[PDB]
Amino acid sequence: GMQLEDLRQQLQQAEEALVAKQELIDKLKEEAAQHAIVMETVPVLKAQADIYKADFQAERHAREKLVEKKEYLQEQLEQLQREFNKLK
Amino acid sequence: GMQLEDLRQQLQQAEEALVAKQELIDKLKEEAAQHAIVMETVPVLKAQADIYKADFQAERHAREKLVEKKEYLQEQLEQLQREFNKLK
Amino acid sequence: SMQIFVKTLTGKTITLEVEPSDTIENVKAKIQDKEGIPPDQQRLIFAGKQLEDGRTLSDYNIQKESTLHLVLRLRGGMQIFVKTLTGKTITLEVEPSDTIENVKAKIQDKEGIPPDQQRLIFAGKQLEDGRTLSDYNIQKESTLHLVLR
Amino acid sequence: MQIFVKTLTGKTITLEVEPSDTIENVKAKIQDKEGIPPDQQRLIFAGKQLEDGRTLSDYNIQKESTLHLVLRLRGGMQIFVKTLTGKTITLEVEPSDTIENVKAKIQDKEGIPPDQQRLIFAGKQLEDGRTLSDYNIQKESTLHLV
Repeated sequence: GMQLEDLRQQLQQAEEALVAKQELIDKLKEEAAQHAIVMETVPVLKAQADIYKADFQAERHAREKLVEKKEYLQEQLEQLQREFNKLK
Repeated sequence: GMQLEDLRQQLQQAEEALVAKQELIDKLKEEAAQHAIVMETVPVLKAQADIYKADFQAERHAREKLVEKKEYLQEQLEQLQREFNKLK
Repeated sequence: SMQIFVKTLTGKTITLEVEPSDTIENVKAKIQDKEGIPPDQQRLIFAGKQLEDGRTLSDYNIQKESTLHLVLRLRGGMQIFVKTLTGKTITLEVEPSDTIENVKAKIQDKEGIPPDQQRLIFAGKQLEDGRTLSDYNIQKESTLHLVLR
Repeated sequence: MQIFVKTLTGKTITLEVEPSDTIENVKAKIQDKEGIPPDQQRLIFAGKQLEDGRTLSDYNIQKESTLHLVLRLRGGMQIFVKTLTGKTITLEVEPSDTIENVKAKIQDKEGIPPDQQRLIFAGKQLEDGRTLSDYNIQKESTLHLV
């Protein structure tokens, strides 16, 4: 008898639970997509490190080559400074 | 008589639907928490761009410092010559 | 005849009108055309990956309203130097097609001196705002002289 | 307490400390454990770079705290060894490094066995037992290799 009111009360309650858990889902998606787009910043931030490392390396090389030349030019001011004093 | 059965097929359908809704909730949560771990590392990556850049600038000014000396000696080495090429 | 977004890590989005057939290098050109950033100082990234100047947009699966990331190099390509009348020597980042205005601007970005107060010299000859670097055959690692106008 | 320290690529080491400790002491404790020079280390907590002067208390860092470590591309002091050909290589150093360590570093980059290296810094033949600072070797100083 009362059966077709006892299964009408659980249905309301379940229909309501389903709406809620579909609303939490909807919140969780909006959130995920915001994440995905900040997440997209990590491959790039890692890439930024590498290219920065590289840029520094070109600069060190370039510095060295100016140390090579300053040393070579002083090295060839060795094979001359020996003469100038050794002979008068 | 079909009024009984349209409720419990509608109740059973909705309780089934609660199961899938939950699965999708749990997955979407563990995913947001994993993504969270990765997001905790971007403050460091950011700092690393700053460290690298600063390290690069140190190489630059050092580079400049030696370009500076090099320009001075080669300017004086044309001062030492002028009289060396007259007293001989 | 699509269009795309270009975004640095420092914020600031810009839009470019592009073609699926355009090359990555073609874009850099555009990214320079409006942003004033030399192609040799930009590294573009789509789908986690640095994009090669060689290939096209099409190649990399890039449809309308795609966001391309752009990292800025600290150091690009060709550097020259500028010695102040005190010995203070600085370096600039340039290209052969850079104008003297487009050089006086960077002087100021470091020294803080308005371009109208700057007299640049390259071995005895005064440089002119209108002409370009290549016009005065200034090559890499070459040094310039800054005296006040 | 026992805080944690880890790099952006594996290696979480562990380090027994007390809160009154400065950052410089920590960076030194990492040198003994990791063999990394202090001035090459850059440490991070709560998104911020910590400074030698301030202590662990000052930074509100307690036990099991994970400290983020980024390596510099260079320490502060570096020198050059002019190889027998004139090829000048650059080296990263502290005024505490013994000449042996300096050779080891040259062996690393160059592959010259240490027993076959001879190092002179503007006259004065340098020995394995001494430190760069002993010979009053500055940053930007250049050594010659025989």
